[PDB]
Amino acid sequence: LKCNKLVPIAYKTCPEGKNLCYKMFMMSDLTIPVKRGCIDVCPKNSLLVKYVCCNTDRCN
Repeated sequence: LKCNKLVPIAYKTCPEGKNLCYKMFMMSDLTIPVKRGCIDVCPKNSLLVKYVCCNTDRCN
């Protein structure tokens, strides 16, 4: 399971223990993400940034 990194022009493999992909977006530039990587558990979303998980490749 590989996903894109901070910069969507290149992707790598999701770290050990984390087979899930996650992507966070700030309230401001909701059109352009703030965080993009992999995680293990799906994180709690806030009223500031929204978190999105994905089990697909090159998702985030």
